[PDB]
Amino acid sequence: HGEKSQQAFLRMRTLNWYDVQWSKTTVNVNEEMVLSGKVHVFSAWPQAVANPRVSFLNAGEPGPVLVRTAQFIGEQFAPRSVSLEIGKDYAFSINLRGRRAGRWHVHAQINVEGGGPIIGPGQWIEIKGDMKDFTDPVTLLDGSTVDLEHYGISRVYAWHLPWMAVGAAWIFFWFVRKGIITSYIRVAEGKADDVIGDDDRRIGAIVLALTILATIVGYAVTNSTFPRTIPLQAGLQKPLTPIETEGTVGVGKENVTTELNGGVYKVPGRELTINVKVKNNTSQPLRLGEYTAAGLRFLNPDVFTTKPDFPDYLLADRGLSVDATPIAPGEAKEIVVKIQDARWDIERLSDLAYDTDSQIGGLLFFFSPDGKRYASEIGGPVIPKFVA
Amino acid sequence: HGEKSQQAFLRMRTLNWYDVQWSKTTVNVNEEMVLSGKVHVFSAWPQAVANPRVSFLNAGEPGPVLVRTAQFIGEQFAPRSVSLEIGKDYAFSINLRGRRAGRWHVHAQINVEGGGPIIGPGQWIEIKGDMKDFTDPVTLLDGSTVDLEHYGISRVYAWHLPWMAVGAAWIFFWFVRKGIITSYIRVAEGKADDVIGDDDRRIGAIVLALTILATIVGYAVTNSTFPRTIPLQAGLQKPLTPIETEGTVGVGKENVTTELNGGVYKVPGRELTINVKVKNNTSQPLRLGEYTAAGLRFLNPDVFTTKPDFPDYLLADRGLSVDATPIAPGEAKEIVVKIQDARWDIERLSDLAYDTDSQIGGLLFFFSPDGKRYASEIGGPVIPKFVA
Amino acid sequence: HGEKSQQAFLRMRTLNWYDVQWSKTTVNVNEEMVLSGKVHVFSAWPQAVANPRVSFLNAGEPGPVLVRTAQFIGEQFAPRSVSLEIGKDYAFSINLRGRRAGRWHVHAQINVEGGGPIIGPGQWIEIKGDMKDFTDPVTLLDGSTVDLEHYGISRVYAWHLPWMAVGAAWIFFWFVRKGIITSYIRVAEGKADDVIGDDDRRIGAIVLALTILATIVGYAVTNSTFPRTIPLQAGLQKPLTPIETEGTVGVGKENVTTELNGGVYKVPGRELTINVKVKNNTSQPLRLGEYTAAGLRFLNPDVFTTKPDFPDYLLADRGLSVDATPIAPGEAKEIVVKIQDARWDIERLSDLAYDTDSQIGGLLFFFSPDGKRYASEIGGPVIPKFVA
Amino acid sequence: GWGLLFYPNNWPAIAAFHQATEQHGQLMTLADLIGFHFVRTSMPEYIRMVERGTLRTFGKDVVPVAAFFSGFVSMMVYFLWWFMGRWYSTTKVIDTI
Ligand SMILES: [Cu+2]
Ligand SMILES: [Cu+2]
Ligand SMILES: [Cu+2]
Repeated sequence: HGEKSQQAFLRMRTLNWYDVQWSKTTVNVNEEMVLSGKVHVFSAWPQAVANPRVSFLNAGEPGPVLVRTAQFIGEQFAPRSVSLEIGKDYAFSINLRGRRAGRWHVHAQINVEGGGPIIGPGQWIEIKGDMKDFTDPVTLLDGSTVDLEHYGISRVYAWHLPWMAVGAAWIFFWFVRKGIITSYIRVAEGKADDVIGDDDRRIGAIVLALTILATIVGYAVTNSTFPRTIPLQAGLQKPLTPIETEGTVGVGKENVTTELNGGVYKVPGRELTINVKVKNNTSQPLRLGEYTAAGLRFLNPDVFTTKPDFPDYLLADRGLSVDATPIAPGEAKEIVVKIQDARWDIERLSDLAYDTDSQIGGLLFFFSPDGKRYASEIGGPVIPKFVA
Repeated sequence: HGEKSQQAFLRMRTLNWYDVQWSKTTVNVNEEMVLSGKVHVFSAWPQAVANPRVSFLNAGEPGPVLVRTAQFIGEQFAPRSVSLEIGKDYAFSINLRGRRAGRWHVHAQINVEGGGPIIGPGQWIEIKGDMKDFTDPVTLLDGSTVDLEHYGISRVYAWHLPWMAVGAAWIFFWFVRKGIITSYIRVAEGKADDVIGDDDRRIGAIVLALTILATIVGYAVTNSTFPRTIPLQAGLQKPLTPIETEGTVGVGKENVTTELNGGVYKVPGRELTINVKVKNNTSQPLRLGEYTAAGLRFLNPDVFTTKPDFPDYLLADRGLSVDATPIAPGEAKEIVVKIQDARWDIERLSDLAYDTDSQIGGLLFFFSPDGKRYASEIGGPVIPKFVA
Repeated sequence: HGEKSQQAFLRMRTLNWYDVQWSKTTVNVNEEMVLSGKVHVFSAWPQAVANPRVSFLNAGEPGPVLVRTAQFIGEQFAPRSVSLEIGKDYAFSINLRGRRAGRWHVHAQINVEGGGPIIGPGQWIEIKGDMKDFTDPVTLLDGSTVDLEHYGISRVYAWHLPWMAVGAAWIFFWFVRKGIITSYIRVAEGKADDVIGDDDRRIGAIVLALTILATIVGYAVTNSTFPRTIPLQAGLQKPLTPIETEGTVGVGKENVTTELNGGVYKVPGRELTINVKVKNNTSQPLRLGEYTAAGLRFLNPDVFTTKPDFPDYLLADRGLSVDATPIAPGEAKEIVVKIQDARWDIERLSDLAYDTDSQIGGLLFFFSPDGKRYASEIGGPVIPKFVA
Repeated sequence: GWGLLFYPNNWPAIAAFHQATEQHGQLMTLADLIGFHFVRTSMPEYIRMVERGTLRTFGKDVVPVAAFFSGFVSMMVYFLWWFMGRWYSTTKVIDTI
């Protein structure tokens, strides 16, 4: 939740999410599920958003309703910030363990630095069980196992609460011994020396000595209990490994190149008609089957005869309409692509007319007779058609 | 005008301008002409100047004497800032419509960000006619045509002038009703309550209510008149497309590579003798025909038998002298190039001895027997020879 | 001296120094020696250290005990800052002339900008002679020769000392003429006009006129003595040329690729056991002969039968132990590399457990039957084994 | 005057090291060569905030512009520090610390 309120042109021109899966839509407490996906970095990265040089993969849940045991992006385990390069594809996976019972919308997201957060597709997950049954077992370097949910909290209380009690006792002792109105009147008449005497200073000195002794004893006992500790581990990770499989954007001799010659979107309609110059550098005829948005999917019903397993609020199984003529290998063709769905309006992609850059962006997928998929990046300026 | 005052080494080592044309040197009012050219980004970009990552193509005229209907750089229409990469060539074009009669020096320039402006070659253009005959027709999205010279000014006056009159009336009313000396004396004697009474507060309240009503009415009427408006469009454009034609710097197997082994320039003379190691990776013998400067051209009279159509203040048709031996294909040769022209002194390229980096830079063009041109980038430190 | 105190993971993951030589270990006064070497930039450059875009090659000596006549990095004479690119190799050389007698530890270092200094291997140099016999001859553009050790100091004294004497005379004159207590008492009783009169103002005016005349005369005489001067030369140099010889990291078809599958280092032991996946893209079987550290060398005694000429405090001629099986061409093999030397502890590379990033980095060298060397970059996280 | 007179009275001790020399391929001043020859371990060349050129620098106005800017700022700094010195000359005796 929250993406609809973000500007359409920034959502479309930053990260193009594609195949995203949720291994389980219903999990028990202490049950693991994997949210995987792929992301493409738009070549024309907006000037408003900072470079993806510093970014962090994250799970968009309403809290620790699922515990992230691990996450991997760019063929690397990624507990800290990573680097995404412009115009490259990266695969990601997140392991999540059920904690809190209920129905929750869990998304894939990437928080880029001072540009900010980019939210991907989400799905409703049902967690059944009791949160009291949740365990988070963690093994240490010495082989000891702890429960990360409950570990170390008793020590925190046993150190923090007694000192608060001591401070309250100090304040209460001085307040009862001297008072506020009486002390004020004594100080106001020049008798400020009557408030504090030698015995009070001696009591303060004894209290300070005891406090220092307690601090030293606590430090020594803590060091004895935990003789070997390490500092917090932080820093940017090594450069990631992009996807280099056949069919993705930026791969070898066989590919598709699409250029946006022009587009019109209705205001406040639900339509978007674009003109695409397509160059087919593969060996087989291709049909356009999908247009990809900020997380939305507009599918060609002639290519996608049966709708796939995707969240309902982002899946337009009939949203894309084109001609029924395949693009022959080595043929450059200009085609007219129509995107028409109520999801274009619900997800506030029709609010493009409110932005300071009236541009679209995303991925186009082309399919062979045998089902091989080729991805191309489309983007560019569009014109609003104002209708009443 | 203004380039001569800029440091020579920054002019030479930032942007190398080449073939630059002015379609018309004399235009009428409402008559269009095209200023085209090409630019090379010097590989050893100075540390003083910021990166050309943010830059804007511009026409260096003394004002809107010509109206820029369009401009294109890097195969893209460029009304906003673009990105230039180091060591690449970009072609640019600017369309200009005559507005003000007179003779004006119109230049090609590129304003890079916090480095600043870089000025290219300029030419004198004669605009004949009356500025009152100038029109700037612009079509809107609804098909309506407006005159950009005159559109919207009447609304600006009709909103701004009456409010200024109202403010003047307010000041005059209070000044005449109360005065300055009388009000000062009344306030000074403790009679400040005599200046302002209930009727004055009532008048102020009525005036404020009327002002608020007028503001609301104006806003509503303005929204009714223009129901559909868009915000200002701003932002960096997508990456540009460099020149990839044969013969430019950074192209395929056939090329020229020139390295500056050493150079001497006289102070305050007009000469510059340099030593160039030339590697010829083409299939035909080449003769050096031109050295390119901050916008100056030093031509070999043996190669350029007839001087081309270039502005007189930048064209040294006899400024370059070398040996008359062609460089055979695949041959590495050390040659001595002499640059000698008064334009080297007039354009203050001889002020290199005042800079904090005594370096030269530019482009060398080599020509085949059939006239094919190959460009190479030359640059490096030079030594001043002090003479009296 | 000073590197031991720097964090191990920053030393290992910034610059990998290899073959480093000192042409002479004993020089006389006015005798030249050359310190040469090569450096590799670690691909996973730490986020803590700034980019090597701005860096300066330097000699780590305890002062001008040797005079740097020249230094070259990246095939360029480098008196100013240069640029080092991530994942590339650069060769450097420094010429040093003996100045001060004694034994000094002279290192290769590179000062990167706001990351800071990186120190390479050092060696003890014995300089024999008298510093009074040292000369620093420098030729000017007019052919005149000066001694850089002694040139221009007499002018500095002759301009600076007389003005200090004049200021002292001014203070002393006013102090003796008026005094402090007497002047204070005169001013305190309202007789401040008695302290300063017309004659005092006239004396001050005459002194100011003489001072201005002296300044103008000095400026004119100085300009007459040195009619031709140039400003200080500063700025980043042109991009460097990396090493492209066979066997270095990032070269053609024949190479070695090493990936760190995992490593363990004892705390506070002297050992480091790592697991290396090695892909051999050469035509001959290879044996691992050396691991390179922040400047340390851990050699395989089966490959390095005789220890080379290296400083004793960085040379572990028996520090590397592996299996005695050569890696066949085109074979991917997982090997276990043991590093064991007291130099790992002395150089405080065992303090990895104190850092916020428990990672290692460096270079692995593989050798053929005929002695050809292939370099690969290794790095990644390691695990501390706490022992008592 | 204090801002304007700084450079003319420093020139006599400065010009001797501003003579030009030619090294391996480059042009140097004697001051740059003095700094280069006598090695400072912690003074790389990039640290010095010296002028490096600008596209808005004009026809030999660097030193006068610097001098006039220094004088103008020195006016305000003098005005502030005169009163700073007046405050430091206080004879006020306080009763409680
Ligand atoms: Cu959601
Ligand atoms: Cu002009
Ligand atoms: Cu040392």
